[PDB]
Amino acid sequence: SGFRKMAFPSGKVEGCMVQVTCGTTTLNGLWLDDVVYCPRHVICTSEDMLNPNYEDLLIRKSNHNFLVQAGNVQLRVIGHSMQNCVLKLKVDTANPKTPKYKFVRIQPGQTFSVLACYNGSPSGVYQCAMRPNFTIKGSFLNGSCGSVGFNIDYDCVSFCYMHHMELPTGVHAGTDLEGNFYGPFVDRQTAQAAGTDTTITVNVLAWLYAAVINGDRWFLNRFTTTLNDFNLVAMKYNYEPLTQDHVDILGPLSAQTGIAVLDMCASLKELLQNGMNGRTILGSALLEDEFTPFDVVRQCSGVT
Amino acid sequence: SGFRKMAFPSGKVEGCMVQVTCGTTTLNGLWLDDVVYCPRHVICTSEDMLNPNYEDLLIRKSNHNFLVQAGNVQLRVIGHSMQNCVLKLKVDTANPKTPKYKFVRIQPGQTFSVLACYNGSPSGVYQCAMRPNFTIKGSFLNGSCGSVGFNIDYDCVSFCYMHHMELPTGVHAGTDLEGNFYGPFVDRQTAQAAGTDTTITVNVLAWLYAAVINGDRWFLNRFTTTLNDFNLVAMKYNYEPLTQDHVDILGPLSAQTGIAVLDMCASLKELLQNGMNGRTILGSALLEDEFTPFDVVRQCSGVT
Repeated sequence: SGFRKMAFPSGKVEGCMVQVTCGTTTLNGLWLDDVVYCPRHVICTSEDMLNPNYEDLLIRKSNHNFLVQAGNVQLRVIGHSMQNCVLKLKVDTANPKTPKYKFVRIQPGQTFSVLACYNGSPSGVYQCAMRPNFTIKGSFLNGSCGSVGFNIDYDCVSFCYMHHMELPTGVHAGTDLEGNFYGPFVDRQTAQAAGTDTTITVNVLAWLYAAVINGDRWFLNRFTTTLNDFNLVAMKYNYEPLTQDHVDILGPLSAQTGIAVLDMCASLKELLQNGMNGRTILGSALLEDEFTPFDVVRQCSGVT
Repeated sequence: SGFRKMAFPSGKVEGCMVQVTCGTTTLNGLWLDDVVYCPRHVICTSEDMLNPNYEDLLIRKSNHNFLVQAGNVQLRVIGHSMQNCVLKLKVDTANPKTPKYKFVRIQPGQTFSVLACYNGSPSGVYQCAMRPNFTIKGSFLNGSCGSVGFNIDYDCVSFCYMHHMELPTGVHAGTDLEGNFYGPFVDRQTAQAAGTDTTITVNVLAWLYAAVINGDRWFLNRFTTTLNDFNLVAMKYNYEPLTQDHVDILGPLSAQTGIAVLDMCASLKELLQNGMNGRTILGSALLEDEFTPFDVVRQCSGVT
């Protein structure tokens, strides 16, 4: 029993982290096969970041200006190219620790593990969600850029995120591993405000199912609702609309607990309208939305 | 910026996890040098667990009855001994991935990372604290026994916990790596009730300092207090007493923020007496107590 905010084991990703230095900027790179992926803003001074022209800045850079260090050993850069907002540094050595991997672009509400790195060295691992406004709420200090987000399916690492930016509001923005930002953000130090950080309704419902499985049941009530009725209340509380697709995804948790998805929606509706009244659910005073239905099934079944 | 519940990178520990089978019981082992450490209840049927005599049960066990598998390769057991509540299986091969390590016995309030494992295979990593009642609130299903808790200091893994037991209340009990239970618990399926789960005051204070560093300041007030006055309120709210030792440990966070420890105690006192009034601190509606002062400094400075 028990239900924890749980990250994927980080070993396979730790084996991929390198240090990338260009001039006075040091950040992290991801070494897969004979390519090191890093934020293209490695080429920028903090002055450059105010209004960078990346193509023009890159003209002044050669392979030998990109210093790539894997532990205490230097990698030889034999080529470089810009793909969207990432640099791809071709090196002369294939990473011997390259895991099976994919690059995936996740949707808002999807969770992933972040391995926070400084100077190519892992400091910690935590679980995140892609927010409905395409930010993440991470823990990233100067030097953490190029830290990556990932899911693991048995032995295949799916890389979904690379850290680039902190907004003036202290929330985080980055790219997939093809260098495309999540949401409308750009790698420029400018007025970038996030939209509404809505709650990921399907994730809250999953986590209420996790609570029932684990013996926290006080919030179950005698009511049901409809998707349309629930969605009026969701809208009022800045929750994401619930779709039949979400109801379908929750079906296995519904089956296991014998609680119809719409009954659990009616419990959530009362919690929104009534509050927690100083009670907790799985040790939380607010409704947790950074567990997907897949996460709840995985953790409640002990997948490795 | 940002502050996350962060586990140590798990790679060094992943390299140590093995499967241990005795008869029909499979659980996890920790392979360091040529010794595999596992809960001695690997020798028990669920029937045995009601009233086990471990010495008597062990007489019927030989080296060849302990099946140790590291990935898909079998290890040869050349000896076995019982130390307190753990078995030490001597194997003929030193773990080639053995990290620098220590065995430490932590105090209540100390945090650590758990690598949850099933069948010798890591499923996830999360952060825990040793509760003041010597339980932990983990996420452990059948098969998770022998999963370990650890801290890392640069490249040295300090192992502090091995998972043994779930109490009927769904909280967790285990041993240090010398096989001594934390608290009064035993490896027997019997009435074992935990004492009061008090809040780790020094950890809450650390986390309020983390909040200030990260821009969450609404709870700072115009008041101060004394240790004796604060401690009357702590006692009323089932918080651990604060000692001058705790004040000393918080000194660096006091220095960095310019908030005297006793001023932060006065903020905590008002939060206890007034509640959160539906507000959050670092995304939490309750006061977090699973960050040590060392954890806050580490995460706020980006140690690797």
